[PDB]
Amino acid sequence: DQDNEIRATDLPERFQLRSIPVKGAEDDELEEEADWIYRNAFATPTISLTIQKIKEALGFMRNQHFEVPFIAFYRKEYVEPELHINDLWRVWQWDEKWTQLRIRKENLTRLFEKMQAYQYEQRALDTTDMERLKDVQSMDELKDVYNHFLLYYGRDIPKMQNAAKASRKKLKRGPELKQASRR
Amino acid sequence: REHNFQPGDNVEVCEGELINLQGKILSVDGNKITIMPKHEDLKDMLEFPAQELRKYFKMGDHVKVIAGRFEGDTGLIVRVEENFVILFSDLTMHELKVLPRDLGQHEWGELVQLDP
Amino acid sequence: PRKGTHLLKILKQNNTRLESRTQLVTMCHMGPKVFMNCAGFLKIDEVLDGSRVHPETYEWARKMAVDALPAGALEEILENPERLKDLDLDAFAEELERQGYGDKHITLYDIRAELSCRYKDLRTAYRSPNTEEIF
Amino acid sequence: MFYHISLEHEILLHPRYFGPNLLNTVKQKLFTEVEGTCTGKYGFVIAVTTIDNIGAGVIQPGRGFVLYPVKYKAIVFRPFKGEVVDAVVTQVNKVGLFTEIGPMSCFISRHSIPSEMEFDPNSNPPCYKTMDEDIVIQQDDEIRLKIVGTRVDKNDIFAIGSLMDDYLGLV
Amino acid sequence: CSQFPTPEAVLEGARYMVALQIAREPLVRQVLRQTFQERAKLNITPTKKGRK
Amino acid sequence: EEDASQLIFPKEFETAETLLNSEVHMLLEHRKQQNESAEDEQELSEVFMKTLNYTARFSRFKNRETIASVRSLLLQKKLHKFELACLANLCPETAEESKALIPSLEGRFEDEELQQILDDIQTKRS
Repeated sequence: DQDNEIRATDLPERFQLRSIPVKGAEDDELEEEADWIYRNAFATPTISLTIQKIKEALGFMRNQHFEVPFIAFYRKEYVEPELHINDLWRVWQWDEKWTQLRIRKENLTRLFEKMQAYQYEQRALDTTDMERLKDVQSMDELKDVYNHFLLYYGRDIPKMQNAAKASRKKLKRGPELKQASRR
Repeated sequence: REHNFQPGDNVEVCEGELINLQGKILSVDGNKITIMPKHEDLKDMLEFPAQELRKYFKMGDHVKVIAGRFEGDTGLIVRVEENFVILFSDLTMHELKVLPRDLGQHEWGELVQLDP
Repeated sequence: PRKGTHLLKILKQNNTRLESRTQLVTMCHMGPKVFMNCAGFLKIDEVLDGSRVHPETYEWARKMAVDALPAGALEEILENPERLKDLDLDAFAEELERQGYGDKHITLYDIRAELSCRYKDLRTAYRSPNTEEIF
Repeated sequence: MFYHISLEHEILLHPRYFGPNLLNTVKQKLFTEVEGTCTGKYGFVIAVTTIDNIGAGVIQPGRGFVLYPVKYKAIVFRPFKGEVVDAVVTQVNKVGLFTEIGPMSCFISRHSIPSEMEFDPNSNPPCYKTMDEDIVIQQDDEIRLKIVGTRVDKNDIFAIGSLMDDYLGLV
Repeated sequence: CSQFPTPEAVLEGARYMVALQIAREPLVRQVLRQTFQERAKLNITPTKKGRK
Repeated sequence: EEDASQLIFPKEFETAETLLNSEVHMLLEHRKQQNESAEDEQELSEVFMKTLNYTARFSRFKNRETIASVRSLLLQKKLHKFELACLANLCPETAEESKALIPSLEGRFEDEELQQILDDIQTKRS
């Protein structure tokens, strides 16, 4: 039973339930996190209703593996007075959003890389690959870069993927289901 | 171990000489079960003790849970595994794992408040 | 749920109360990091075990107990605080640079408050409902 | 799939409705009585296109009502196991995709979409994607799905779809 | 072509092409999204049902 | 026992005549237009509305003559009235795809002839 392997490990029970698994930091991507969370999670809303502290709180969550209440109660000096218990929960929530954003950006980068290889084998991707994939600072504009890619290359993704599935079968000579016409 | 078999059930023989034979239950008499084998080549009725049969289902069948943790709930089978069938409860719309072996506070018209 | 039910199942099966927080890692199979996280939040009706000071903090609590004049010191201090004003945040902050490695001044604040009264409830005192609430 | 079929219905008409406009009143009662209805036998009756003939009104003995057996041709949507039909994804959830095929609501369970697909609970809106993000399906996307099962309800039909075959999926 | 049998039809198709390319450009979307964030009006009217 | 993949349908439905999404769109729009002209205080059902706009999203053809033409040029072949409708609704591009969607087509035609049929249908799309 999954409860047995989940209960056996050394991490908090809520950490295994979380969709995004907790992974260590590198201090540079963590600096980018503290900046990103401050600019997106502590910015003016549309309807009528510290970075150092966030950096330390995130360091506790990703490297020390401390839960929000532990950080609040036993690590007050590091987060207070600019971060309170609810702010720590908000940071712990935004950690998921940041991880998904970064993973999405990476997956799309690898997709663009494959598209360049495909076009070289057969407009083109010259500067937009580095420029736009690195520029994305939010999920909203991420979708823009995805749909922009699909406008030109959306016709060829099925061709490329069906060719990759055939390539795998030929190499042997997974769910290798072909893809729709997408017209 | 008294079985949940009822006429109309699809079953597969799980033990004995006729293993993997599929048929439909016709009658249930204690722990004796009469089934109609499902083959163009076999039309005659067969009787098996209830220990020797197991229910079986295919994806897309519509079924009702008649025992255990969710008894009374119903839904469509979305996937079948040798260990269990996973079905999508029609109205509460949840995935719900179940064993193949299992498939007054108010009165009708009563007035209830809901929100204040 | 997973870790808790396991912990309770063990404690139940053994038929014994937790004499001390160290008993968690000794008797149960919980890892150091979960112990680090929860040990502060688990009460025990070794006298410090029934208070908010964390096991890592026990050395500091013992130090304050000795300076306040160490089970014999603690028990007397727990009955009544000999001197509330005795500690000096500048002295602790200065020694922390070589013994603790950090600006723990608020932690000392909380240790003092804890030694004053073990596990003082922070909820606001109960009050009869206001006429508006009653309505 | 949509079909054009001859169907029959027997409508009970209250004596007060007799008189000159009688038959047009039958025509009008028929439309309101079968259009939009749904049955496991024929599917959803989308619209009555024409009325073939109104049978002779048999006056029921004892009660004044005369019943008219009327034959008509209607546009009917009948799903089947094995169908491959275009569907619009209306809501994406942690447990499959909720989509609509014409009037028929349909569901694609998480267990019947390719292994690569995974749910993204925080996208705007939430969506399913592969590990390469090559195909991302969300609300209002068009999906060719294959119906593998169906359940019939009172004036409703619900179907369960799949994306497991070779040419199903997005658009 | 048979998909656009006249200069008028071919020109509308070209307009569609340009319209898509403009509407999908991340830069145009970024500036227009910013425009909707700062200067956006909400209009409401009741339906034939909501009137009652 | 019912499965469209192998062309097995109930006796009650076998005698039915299929309709293309464009065809139904023309019928249903005629119906709504007739609803407006001969105005009477009568209402259109949700099933009709969500079928009209759905058919509008998947109406591969718009010109009334393009529907009759794709239907006639297709029925000139030996397809079942089921394949007649789903190949005009789905508009498969490669013959291999058409056979994947409708397995009944396997061995029914040679791939190059089938591709010819699909190419013809695709040129008719509007």
